[PDB]
Amino acid sequence: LPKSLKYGDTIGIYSPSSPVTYTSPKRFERAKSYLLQKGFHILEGSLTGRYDYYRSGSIQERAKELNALIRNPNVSCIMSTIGGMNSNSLLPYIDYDAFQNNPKIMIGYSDATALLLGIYAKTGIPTFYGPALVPSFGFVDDTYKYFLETLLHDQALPYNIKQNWISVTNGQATGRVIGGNLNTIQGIWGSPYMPCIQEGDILFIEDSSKDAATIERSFSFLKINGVFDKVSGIILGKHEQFDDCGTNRKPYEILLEVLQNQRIPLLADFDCCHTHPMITMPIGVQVKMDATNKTIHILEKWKI
Amino acid sequence: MPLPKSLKYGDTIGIYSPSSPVTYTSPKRFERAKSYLLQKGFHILEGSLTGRYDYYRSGSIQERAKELNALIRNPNVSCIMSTIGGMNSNSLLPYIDYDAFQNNPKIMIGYSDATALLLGIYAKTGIPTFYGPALVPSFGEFEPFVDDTYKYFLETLLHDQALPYNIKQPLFWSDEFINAEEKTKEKELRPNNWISVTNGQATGRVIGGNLNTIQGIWGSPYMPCIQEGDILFIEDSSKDAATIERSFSFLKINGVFDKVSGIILGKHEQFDDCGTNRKPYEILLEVLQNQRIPLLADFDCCHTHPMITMPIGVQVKMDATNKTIHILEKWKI
Repeated sequence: LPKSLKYGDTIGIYSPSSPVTYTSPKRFERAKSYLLQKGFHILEGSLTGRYDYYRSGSIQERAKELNALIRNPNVSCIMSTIGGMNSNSLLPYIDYDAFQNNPKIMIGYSDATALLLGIYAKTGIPTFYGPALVPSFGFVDDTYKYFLETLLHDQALPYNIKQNWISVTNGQATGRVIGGNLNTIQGIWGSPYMPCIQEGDILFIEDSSKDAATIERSFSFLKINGVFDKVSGIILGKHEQFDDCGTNRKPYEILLEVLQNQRIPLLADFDCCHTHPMITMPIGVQVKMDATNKTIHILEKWKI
Repeated sequence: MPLPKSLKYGDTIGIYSPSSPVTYTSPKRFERAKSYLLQKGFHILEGSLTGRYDYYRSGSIQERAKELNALIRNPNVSCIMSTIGGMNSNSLLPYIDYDAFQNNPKIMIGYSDATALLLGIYAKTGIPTFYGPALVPSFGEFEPFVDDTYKYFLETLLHDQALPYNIKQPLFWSDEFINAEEKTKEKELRPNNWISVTNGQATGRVIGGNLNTIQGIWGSPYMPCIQEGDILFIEDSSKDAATIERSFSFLKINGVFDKVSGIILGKHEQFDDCGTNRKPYEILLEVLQNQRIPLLADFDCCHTHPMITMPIGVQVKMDATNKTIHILEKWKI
């Protein structure tokens, strides 16, 4: 397990995909200032302020940027500046051994899913769905409160993960939670960087800014892969800026069609991850979900 | 490897809409495309969802599976062709009558999202399927080089061919683009070239199709396992550099480039380079990190016109250096 975040710690930032520190410099300054005011140090990665159009730099440059943070014993938390699309490119080049030797808090969302799941797959260390620097800290106080509740404060177990969630299909499930951004999962599936989904797992999926056609494809991807024959429950995040194509059907309704009446507890409009504010939550740990009463509890420790 | 019977003049082509409802949204282009093939003497059997509308799709998952299965099970149908793709063909996969197909092999053809079904049917039955025309985009009125697409279609599906069979490079090709003021598309016609990105030769089973669509079936029983020596055929269209980098890295991290003997990359219609002035094959080269796999790019089996009809699941020799692709074994009887 990673060490708990402490006041005054150093948060390392890196840009594994979009060059947001170049394209949104004022929001970037605002976000740094917010965390600095709280007492944290910010170690800016080597691609901060650089621009290569749709990305911050080459595949090798981005892997170097992240590896420098992983190898630095003074960095306690590694946070993406933002996602994008291209984090999966780094996966073959990350120093998993250095991470496993000195586990730290790896946090982000959306495209960062590729790294969160990849590090967990390679090392067994829980990683965290939670804020990215520029979108989340660039309302902010609520996001920060949750960040601290999960990463810094001691928590008695079970740890209730709180947030208008929807009881789509009633029931309860207990198992290891696995998932993240579903579109991003389709860029790592089948590889050594995707943890194997196992019987009894609780599936966490979210997407944002997509359309009904795209999400049907993604849900059917899971179905034809047998995922719904294995998982004990499903937690579906809110889908901000969803384009329903005129159908009037919500994402969960499309999922229900794909499931063809298979009775799996399903809690939807969960507050992760493209929402403001957002929950900070570990992946790869035991959870109990209650879809009927709209609760989620973490059942084992996720930090030291 | 069991094989479909060759297409014959006067055969019945069944059409189905596994995703976008083009027969409802563009009825005129649909009728012109249908007319093109009727005038060639083919019969066109319209699937049950012809003329139906369900927003981004033609009908429910179950309705679409029923539509396709009726064609598969009909002994009068020799060839099954998608009206168009979209995004949602993979939904049908659990529900297709693979047993009926296996025992009455027929020609299954299309492209883009239809990749899900072409690869699924090959995976489950071992019968070659065909990356080639879809009714409305390929034979619709104002599509360019239609007679060349049709000639390629007959060459692969109807005519007997001596082996090895050379897949001839078209002399000319076209893309299409539409501005904000005009209501119909502009088409840019140009001399063709295939690109020897990385010299060499490779012989193996050709497997692939639309890369974006492959990410909707990967890991499932409907994706054929890529084996040592395979030739990877990949195309995408209308994407941006970020999207294709993700797709190429997806293959890389899956070890695909540690397995395949060669790569055939289709043209990328209306690629958005994000201001980089980089071509898709250059992004692929970065991902490959100097692993020097023979690589032939700008192959005409994609969204540009004309379109070659290519069997999937058969042995091919690709010569990237001399820009040739030969099919080495029979794909129809």
